[PDB]
Amino acid sequence: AGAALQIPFAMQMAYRFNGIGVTQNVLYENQKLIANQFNSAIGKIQDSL
Amino acid sequence: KRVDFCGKGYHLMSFPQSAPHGVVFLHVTYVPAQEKNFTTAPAICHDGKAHFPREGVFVSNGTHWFVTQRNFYEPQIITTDNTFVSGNCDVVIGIVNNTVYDPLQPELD
Ligand SMILES: *[C@@H]1O[C@H](CO)[C@@H](O[C@@H]2O[C@H](CO)[C@@H](O)[C@H](O)[C@H]2NC(C)=O)[C@H](O)[C@H]1NC(C)=O
Ligand SMILES: *[C@@H]1O[C@H](CO)[C@@H](O[C@@H]2O[C@H](CO)[C@@H](O)[C@H](O)[C@H]2NC(C)=O)[C@H](O)[C@H]1NC(C)=O
Ligand SMILES: *[C@@H]1O[C@H](CO)[C@@H](O[C@@H]2O[C@H](CO)[C@@H](O)[C@H](O)[C@H]2NC(C)=O)[C@H](O)[C@H]1NC(C)=O
Ligand SMILES: *[C@@H]1O[C@H](CO)[C@@H](O[C@@H]2O[C@H](CO)[C@@H](O)[C@H](O)[C@H]2NC(C)=O)[C@H](O)[C@H]1NC(C)=O
Ligand SMILES: *[C@@H]1O[C@H](CO)[C@@H](O)[C@H](O)[C@H]1NC(C)=O
Repeated sequence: AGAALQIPFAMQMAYRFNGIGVTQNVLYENQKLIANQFNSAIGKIQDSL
Repeated sequence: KRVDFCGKGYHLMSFPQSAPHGVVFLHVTYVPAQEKNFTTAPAICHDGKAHFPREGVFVSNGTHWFVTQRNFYEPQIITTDNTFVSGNCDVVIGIVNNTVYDPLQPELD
């Protein structure tokens, strides 16, 4: 939408949780589990491929 | 709100014009400009409680902390009407110490 403006990635993930109706404390208080789940989900794609 | 469906930027409004066998759309959009960098933090710890912005981000100009809206820089001081509380400050990665100002009790002298 213009020039790239940097933001830390967990803070971008919190904006995106807001965009679906969940408060952002739910992301910050679960950060490690959410990242573990994303990593297992990405590791399952290359296994199916 | 569909990205790039009505031009580049944040769609404000669009005007139609007729062409021969066709149509022309003049899209008016909003484009952000002249950014500055800041230090930032996800929450703020005060009295053993974690504070999150209601809307906006916590930013630091070098020595002081403010809340701003995310798309236009307009800094304000962090109060209990700017933020909400959840939990204690032991669980959030990158939490920062600052004071969150209450209006009522300095009204009550
Ligand atoms: C929410 O669901 C997750 C499942 O992804 C739970 O986390 C797992 O809990 C089991 C316990 O049976 C552990 O063995 C796993 O190692 C956990 N997974 C990860 C990625 O940490 C989590 O406990 C659930 N939360 C609640 C409150 O029920
Ligand atoms: C960050 O902004 C603050 C403004 O709040 C500057 O601090 C001073 O703060 C006092 C009381 O809050 C004001 O009376 C002053 O007018 C403010 N400015 C000055 C120049 O004294 C602070 O200087 C700013 N810091 C940086 C690094 O820009
Ligand atoms: C951002 O990354 C920096 C590393 O570049 C982290 O700084 C380190 O913090 C640890 C404490 O967890 C210290 O032991 C290291 O000495 C620091 N390294 C440097 C180079 O400063 C910083 O903590 C990270 N920020 C967050 C919020 O995790
Ligand atoms: C932010 O403020 C809290 C509140 O005091 C600090 O917590 C103290 O941390 C030190 C060192 O980690 C401990 O020795 C104290 O026992 C803690 N106090 C309490 C009341 O728990 C915290 O360290 C501060 N954060 C930073 C980065 O300085
Ligand atoms: C912000 O700082 C970075 C270096 O950390 C620099 O590359 C960038 O151009 C700066 N942008 C602005 C708007 O100051």
